[PDB]
Amino acid sequence: QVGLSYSQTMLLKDLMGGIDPNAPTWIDIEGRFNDPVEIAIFQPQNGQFIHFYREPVDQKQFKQDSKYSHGMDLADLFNAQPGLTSSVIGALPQGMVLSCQGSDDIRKLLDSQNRKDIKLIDVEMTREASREYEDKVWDKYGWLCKMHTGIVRDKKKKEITPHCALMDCIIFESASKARLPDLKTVHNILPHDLIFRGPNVVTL
Amino acid sequence: GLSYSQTMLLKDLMGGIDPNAPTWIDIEGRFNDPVEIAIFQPQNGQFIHFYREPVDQKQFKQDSKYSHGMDLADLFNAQPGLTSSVIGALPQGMVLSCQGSDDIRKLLDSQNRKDIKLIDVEMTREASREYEDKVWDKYGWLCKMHTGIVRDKKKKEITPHCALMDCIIFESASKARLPDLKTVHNILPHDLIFRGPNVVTL
Ligand SMILES: [Mg+2]
Ligand SMILES: [Mg+2]
Ligand SMILES: [Zn+2]
Ligand SMILES: [Zn+2]
Repeated sequence: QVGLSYSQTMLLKDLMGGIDPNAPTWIDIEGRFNDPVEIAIFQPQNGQFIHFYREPVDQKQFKQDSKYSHGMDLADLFNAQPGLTSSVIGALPQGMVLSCQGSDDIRKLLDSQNRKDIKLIDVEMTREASREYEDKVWDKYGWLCKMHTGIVRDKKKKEITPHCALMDCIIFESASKARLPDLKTVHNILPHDLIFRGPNVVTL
Repeated sequence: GLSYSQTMLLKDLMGGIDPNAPTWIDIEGRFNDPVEIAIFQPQNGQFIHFYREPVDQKQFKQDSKYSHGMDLADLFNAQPGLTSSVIGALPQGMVLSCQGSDDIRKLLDSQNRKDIKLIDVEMTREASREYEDKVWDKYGWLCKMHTGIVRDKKKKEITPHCALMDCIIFESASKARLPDLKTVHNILPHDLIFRGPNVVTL
């Protein structure tokens, strides 16, 4: 598993400049803290965000998460750029404040990467209020992620909408402001050929 | 590979290299599977020295018996990906001197560093290694990896080849004397040359 090369790291550092260290910022993940498969970091004031995927180590756990949460396909993640999660988290500005829904797992994730400097705000919303704009967000911004193709069921075995880290970020922002974001454009600072493996290269 | 923080460290340390100064480069192992890299600046004694675990152990054990005499067990703790990172971090358009340019050229080109120029010094086989014994005597303490016995075509034993020593040997031959240096220094720290404590990489 070849991680980010030197040049890729320098590119990532440059691209991170497009993030406002002081602006409010959402973070959300799918998968457990020690084995995440999707990460999203969203700045609602200018539509700037970071979004990427990761191949899971525990395939047995991933199958369950898929069936009951994100509905992702392991086949789609095999081309994910290895080591991107550690690099991105390593590249985050010092002392940055991130907002989230359920900060237990994300805190463990940041700490595992020695980023105890990054602060987490648990915007504790009720499950009936947080998912109010679920349909509307998927409606307008669903084109940004097509990885959730599997069927997801709840306790009642009723088929429900899959969970996307990026959509969740926009969903939680909508609930916190009681309206969809007033944004002309949104933009992933990471390019496709950094999120996914590029052409083969000799790594030594 | 190298973590984000390690890469930022390597970038800072590389600042200790003068991009416009004379600089030797030498490797042990093939261009596609090297096991020792050395980059040496004769004017101030600053150098870069590190190791790599070989993919082809069969070819390695052959190189060991007839060239560098290194032990595969010593290389397991070598920081993975360090070779590509260092080469990626080298200043643009830098001029490197060496004795065996064809292999080093293929190495640099495989890393997309066509910008780096190589100077294959005019140097006779006998003249090139006149200072071999003197260099090892003075600087041998800098590398202890070459613990194995090495022989030529015949069963006659010979001194093993170190990438770092070779840089100092070739420099000595080029100026007809050992380097006039108060100090030499590896810009790379031990905890970056070898694996440090285990961290969660995702
Ligand atoms: Mg989520
Ligand atoms: Mg040599
Ligand atoms: Zn998604
Ligand atoms: Zn050596």
